[PDB]
Amino acid sequence: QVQLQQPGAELVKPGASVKLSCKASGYTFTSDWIHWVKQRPGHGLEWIGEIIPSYGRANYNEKIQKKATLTADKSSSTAFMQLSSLTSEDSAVYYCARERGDGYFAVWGAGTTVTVSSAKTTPPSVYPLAPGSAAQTNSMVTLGCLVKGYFPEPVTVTWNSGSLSSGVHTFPAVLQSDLYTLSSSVTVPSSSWPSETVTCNVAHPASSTKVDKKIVPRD
Amino acid sequence: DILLTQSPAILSVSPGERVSFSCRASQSIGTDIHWYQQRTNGSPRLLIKYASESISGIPSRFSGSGSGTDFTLSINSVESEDIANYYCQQSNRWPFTFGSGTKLEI
Amino acid sequence: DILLTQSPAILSVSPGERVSFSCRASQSIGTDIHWYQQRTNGSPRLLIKYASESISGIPSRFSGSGSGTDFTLSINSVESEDIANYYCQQSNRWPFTFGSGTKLEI
Amino acid sequence: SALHWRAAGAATVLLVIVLLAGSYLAVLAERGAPGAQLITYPRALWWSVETATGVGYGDLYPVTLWGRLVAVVVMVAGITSFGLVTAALATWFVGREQERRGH
Amino acid sequence: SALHWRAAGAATVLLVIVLLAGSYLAVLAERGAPGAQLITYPRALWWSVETATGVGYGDLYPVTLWGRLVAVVVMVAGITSFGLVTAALATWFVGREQERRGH
Ligand SMILES: CCCCCCCCCO
Ligand SMILES: CCCCCCCCCO
Ligand SMILES: [K+]
Ligand SMILES: [K+]
Ligand SMILES: [K+]
Ligand SMILES: [K+]
Ligand SMILES: [K+]
Ligand SMILES: [K+]
Repeated sequence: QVQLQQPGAELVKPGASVKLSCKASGYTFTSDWIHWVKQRPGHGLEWIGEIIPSYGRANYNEKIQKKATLTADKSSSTAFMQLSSLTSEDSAVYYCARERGDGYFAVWGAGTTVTVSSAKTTPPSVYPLAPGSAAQTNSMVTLGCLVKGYFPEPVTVTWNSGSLSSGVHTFPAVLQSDLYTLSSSVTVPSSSWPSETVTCNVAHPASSTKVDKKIVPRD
Repeated sequence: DILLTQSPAILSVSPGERVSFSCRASQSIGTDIHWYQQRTNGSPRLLIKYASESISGIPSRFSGSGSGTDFTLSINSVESEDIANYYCQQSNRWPFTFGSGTKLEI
Repeated sequence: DILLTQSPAILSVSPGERVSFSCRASQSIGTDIHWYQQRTNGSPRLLIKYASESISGIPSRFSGSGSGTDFTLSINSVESEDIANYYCQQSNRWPFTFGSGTKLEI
Repeated sequence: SALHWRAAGAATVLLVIVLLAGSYLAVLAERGAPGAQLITYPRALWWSVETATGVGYGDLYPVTLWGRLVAVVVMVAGITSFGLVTAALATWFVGREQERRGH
Repeated sequence: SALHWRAAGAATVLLVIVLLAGSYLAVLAERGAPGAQLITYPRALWWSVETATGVGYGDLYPVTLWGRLVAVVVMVAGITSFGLVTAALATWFVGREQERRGH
C-alpha cells in the first residue's frame, strides 16, 4: 500500500499561505523522520526541512529563505508543511519523504504541485480524437484525447483505468491566456478497435474533477 | 555544507552498453552516499544505499561503488526503462544535500 | 594562520533583490565564522554569529549559512540602508582573522 | 544475591538504557547543526558505546550544547557502571579471602 | 555520613572546581599560540570534561606547555575523583556484606 499520500495540487494567490499534508501508513517507528523536498520544473531536488513526529522537533535548510513551517499529528500519522507568503518563485512540486533515521529516503510521496497565481481554477474540457473517414489504417490505429483549457497543472491522463499502458504517451501542456492544453496518444491494434472499447480518464485534482471520454469512430 | 558534483549533466549511451554516473563530494564522506532515479513526471526512487548496497525490487544491473569523495553509479547494459534523471545524496553531515543530477540518454 | 577570502570585492544588486556574500576559509573551521557590517564612517556592527545565529536588533532579512570552509551571508530584498562593507571573521584558531571585505552597491 | 551483585546488575541494565536513550537524544540534538556527524541512529549507538567505555576513537562526537550534555551523562553512566562492577568484584574477593583465612 | 562518602562528595566538588579553573587557564595559556583551538571558554569547558573523563575524542587539545600542564591536572583530578568514588562504593559494599554475614 502507498506509504505516503499527498494531495495532487494546490492553488495559492500571491501573498497567501497554504498547508500541505502528508499522510503516512505502513510501519512507523519513533526513529522516523519526515522530510520535504522542493523541485521546480526542469530543476533538481532541493531539501527544505525535516521533522521527527515522535518528538516534534523540526530543522530547516539554512541556505534558503525559510518559507516553511513543519508540524505533525501523531494521532492521524500526518505531516504538515505550512508555506506562507508565496510568490511565483515558490511554484513547484513538493515531495514528502520518509527516512528511518539511517540517512536515506526509503519512500517518497507522489508530490503536491503548488501553483502560485492570481488566475482562477478551471476544470478541463475533454474531446475525443478519432481518425477521419479518409484515413487509411495499418496493423495499428492511433487514438487520442484533447484536454483543453484547464488551470492549474497538473492533469493525470490514463487509458481504460490504467489497464492500457503500452503504446501510450501524454504530451506536456502548453500555456496560453492563463489556460493549459495537452493531448494524450494511444495506439492499439486496428482489429481491436472499436470492437474493444477505448476510453481515456482525465483527472484534474485542482478542481476535484475526473471525467471519462469513450473514443468512438466518427459517424 | 557538503557539495555534491554530478558531471556530466547528460550522458548519451548506446543500448546494451555499460554506463557510469559520477558523484563527487566536496569533502570525505566515507560511504554515506545514496542514489535515486526519477523518470519523467515521476517521484524519486531509491536505487542504491550506502554507496554499494542493493535495494529489494531494483534490477541487478544497477550497482554502485566508491568511498571518500568519489562515487559511481553503474548500469550494466542500459535499456529503455533506464531513461531518467539520476541524483546522489549524502547523509554524512547535516544538512543532507543532493547532487545536481545526471540525465541518461539512449 | 587562517586566511579568509571574500570574493567578489564588489557586489551590485537591484533594489528588493536577494544578495549573497561569500566567505571562504583556507581550512575547515566548522561554523566559527562571524559577520560584521560597516557603513561609511561608521564602526563595525555584528550581524551574524557562528555562521547562522541571528543577533537581537538585526533585521530578519539578514541570514547566514555554511560550514567547514564555505560560508554565505544573505540579504532578502536589499534596501538602501544595507549599503556598506561586509566582513567575515573566524574564531576557530588563534589568531582571529578578518576577510578582505565585500562592498554592496545598489 | 547480595547487595553488590544486585547493584552491578542494575547498573548494567541502566547503562543499556542510557546507551539507547543517549543515541536517540544525541541525534535529536545534533541534527540542525551544520557539520554535525552524530545524526543517524546506528552510528549514534556505536558512538554511545565508545563514549561509555571511554575509548573515544574520535570518529564521532557531538558539537552542540545538548549533544555534549547527553555525552556527559553517557560518560558518567559508563564510569559509574564499570566502577560499580569493580567494587562488586572487590567485595566478592574480600569475602572469599575472609573465609579462606577462617575469620 | 562516613569518611568514604565524605571524600567522594569533596572530590566531586573539587572536580567541578578543576573543570572550571581548568577551562579558564587553558584559554589563557593557548591564546597566543598559532593554530591553537582551545581558545574560547564554552568549548574549553567541554574539553575539560572529556579530559577529566578520559574520553578524549581529539576534537580539542592543548598545544602549549602550560595548556598541557593544565590538562595533566585535569586528567589527574578526574582519575582521582572517579577512583575515589569506586573506592567508596567498595567500602559500602564490603560493610553491607559484613552485616549480611552477621559479622
Ligand atoms: C538531556 C538533553 C535532552 C535532549 C535535548 C534536545 C535538544 C534540542 C535541540 O535544540
Ligand atoms: C597551571 C598553569 C596556569 C596557567 C598559566 C598561564 C600561562 C601563560 C601563557 O604564557
Ligand atoms: K579510560
Ligand atoms: K580514552
Ligand atoms: K583526526
Ligand atoms: K581517546
Ligand atoms: K582520539
Ligand atoms: K582523531
